[PDB]
Amino acid sequence: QTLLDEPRPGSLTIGYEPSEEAQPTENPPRFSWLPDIDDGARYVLRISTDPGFTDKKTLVFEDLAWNFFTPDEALPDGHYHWCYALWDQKSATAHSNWSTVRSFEISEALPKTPLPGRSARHAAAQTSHPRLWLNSEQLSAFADAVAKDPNHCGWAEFYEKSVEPWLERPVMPEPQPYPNNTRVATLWRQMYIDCQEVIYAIRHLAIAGRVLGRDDLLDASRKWLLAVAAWDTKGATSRAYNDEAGFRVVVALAWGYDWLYDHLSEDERRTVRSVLLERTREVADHVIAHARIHVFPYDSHAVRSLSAVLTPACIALQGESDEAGEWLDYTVEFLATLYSPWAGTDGGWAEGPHYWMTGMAYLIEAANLIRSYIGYDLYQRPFFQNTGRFPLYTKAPGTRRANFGDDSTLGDLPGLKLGYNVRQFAGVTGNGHYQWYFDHIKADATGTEMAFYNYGWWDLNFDDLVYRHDYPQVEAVSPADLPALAVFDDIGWATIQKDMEDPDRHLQFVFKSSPYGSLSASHGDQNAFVLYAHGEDLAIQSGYYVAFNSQMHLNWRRQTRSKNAVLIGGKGQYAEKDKALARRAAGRIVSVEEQPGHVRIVGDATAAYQVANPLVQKVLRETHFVNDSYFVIVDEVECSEPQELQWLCHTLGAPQTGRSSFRYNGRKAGFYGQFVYSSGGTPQISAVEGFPDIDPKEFEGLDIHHHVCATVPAATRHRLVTLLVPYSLKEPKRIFSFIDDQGFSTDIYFSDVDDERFKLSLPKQF
Ligand SMILES: O=C(O)C1=C[C@H](O)[C@H](O)[C@H](O[C@H]2[C@H](O)[C@H](O)[C@H](O[C@H]3[C@H](O)[C@H](O)[C@H](O)O[C@H]3C(=O)O)O[C@H]2C(=O)O)O1
Repeated sequence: QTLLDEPRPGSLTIGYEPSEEAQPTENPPRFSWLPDIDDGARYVLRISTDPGFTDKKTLVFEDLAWNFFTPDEALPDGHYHWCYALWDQKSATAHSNWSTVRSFEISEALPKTPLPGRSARHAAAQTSHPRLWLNSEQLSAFADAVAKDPNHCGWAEFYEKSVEPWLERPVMPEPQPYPNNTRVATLWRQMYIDCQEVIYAIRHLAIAGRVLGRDDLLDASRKWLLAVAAWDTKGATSRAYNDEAGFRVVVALAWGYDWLYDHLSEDERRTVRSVLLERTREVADHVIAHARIHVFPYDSHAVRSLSAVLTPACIALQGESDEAGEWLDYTVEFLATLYSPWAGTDGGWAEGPHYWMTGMAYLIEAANLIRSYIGYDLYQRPFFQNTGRFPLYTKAPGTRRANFGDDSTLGDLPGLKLGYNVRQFAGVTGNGHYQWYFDHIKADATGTEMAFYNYGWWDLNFDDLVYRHDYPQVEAVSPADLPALAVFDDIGWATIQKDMEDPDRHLQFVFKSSPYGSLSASHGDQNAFVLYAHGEDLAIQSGYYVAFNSQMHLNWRRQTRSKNAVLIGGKGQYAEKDKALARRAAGRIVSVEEQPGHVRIVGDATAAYQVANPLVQKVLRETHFVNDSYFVIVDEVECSEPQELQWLCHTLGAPQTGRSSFRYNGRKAGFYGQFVYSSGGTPQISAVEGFPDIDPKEFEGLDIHHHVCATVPAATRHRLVTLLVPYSLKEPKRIFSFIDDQGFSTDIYFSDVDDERFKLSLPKQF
């Protein structure tokens, strides 16, 4: 009987769940632990209300292939205890000391979301092709329906634009390797787009052929499928060379193989399955064995490739490989148990909404396919119940620069897929605000389908068909009753929405101080804010996407100097490629407090600044939303030494600067900021043009943004207070302030022209 290794968790590993430190949000709980030393090992899990773990009251789960698990039945309410051990398969017995006992509590309030076991899952799975989206009877049923009404679920609209143009198009030549094997943005993007079109051709032609009973469309689909199965698996389009191209090729193969299964000949099936299996193997290895996301979960493309690649492929391949059976099980068990590391059940997505767009787009697909293949519904999990509200409060219709993180679209109106995603969650939740969002996004963004981040990723005519065939037709509800404030505690994101339905009065505000630091898609932007008020973008996310690994990306957008945030001694929060440091350079939402006409968020970004500057000791920002009109921002910095303080805000146009203020006027809206109190002395205020140090070529023929730079002279103690008053340009607003400093605390009294007052009571220590 061996000793069990119970390693101490790390910042970039999974944790031990559930515990007193992390109560379960689902019934039955999601169980994860860090693996034993013996990389080839199987586990046994004990659960009991009895702290002594007696037979009568212990549930036992044996032969657990993985170091994470979800039981197939919910638990009765009460106080629980659990522990795990090594399990010897042949001897059918535990063969190591049991783990530390951890405790958790079950209540009736917790969603009941069991995961059907492998036996169940395998037995409910169909064995005949097709399997993806529709099965054999569903196809026949649907085909009869199309014969009766050619516009069923919008079929002919799909046919007209997503099927027909493929008939007159030459089969996509196999993409070439990059000149010198040096990844170039242009060639990398084009290459994955090339492969995306191949998904479209194969998948749409095949579906059409079989829905319409048309041998000529299957032949067109086959011609594409075979040309592709013939591409070099170790060539350019490998996971290794360009995983974006790679992912896509697999998907196409999966669909062609699944829907042309009967149309292919003996060889053609074997030629295809052969090429499909090997390509899927590259991904499956990378995800399970290489990155090992059940240990190191913070891998963007790996996590994503679960739904985007593994799900369609493993379903295609079932019964034709025991590896695929294993891979599917991992994929389903992961999505049910550990998905997603970028989120908690609050619905927020740490990578930002834009990554939420892609991450969900694919999950939806996998969620759907899974539902359709084996009946299991991931949508019942709290996170998916709630996640629809994330783009609602962060990518609200009309907003261009009012959120955070890497954004391919930065500057455009919110992307179509955000709408389309939300509608899916509408369909699942019955929430009409979601259906409102879809409508308005879809409308504001028509004619946009052909942009690289849309065409290169999804076909909306297809996503539309899938939805309309599978889901109810939810009604829109005016977002007027939507609560102003939504806090996303699991990621450290606070948002405010006002009058979302009114383009003159619509306000979007988000403040972010995140325990994810500048890891993956996040930037060095803890204690940062963005402000879209009165129907315009005022305090913006600055710069352009340009390309991943551009200078604009790495030395501007990733950096604090591009945020609405402070600099300390001219230094910002760590935003380089080392992810341990990145995750260490974090902040958090200390507290949120709400009462009529006064919201207050407090963020601690102390760690974030410390990583690059050991002199920093305390970094607090308070943000006040006063009487649904204006903002008071409090910055409190303590160092071990005099350190200069720098306050930044970013705008599209040039800002005008006062002795202790600044003013920006956009096209229909403007705002001003006044530094009313600064314990470190009066700040010198500069307006900076452009993007210093950023290669002028990367934004050539684009509009240069501006930013203000309020600089307080060196001090070991900073207490800065900034009044922010946004306004409709038609109706400019002014707040008056008064300082009652003398005393234990420094008091500041604000009021408007109708003498409605606000009291800021600020202690002198923090
Ligand atoms: O560049 C695009 O055309 C693009 C379109 C999509 O809208 C999406 O925003 C896409 O984002 C991906 C990006 O191109 C890179 O692949 C990047 O990959 C990184 C990865 O996600 C992770 O952060 C880690 O640091 O590795 C990176 C890498 O060098 O590959 O992000 C992609 C993503 O996962 O969204 O950009």
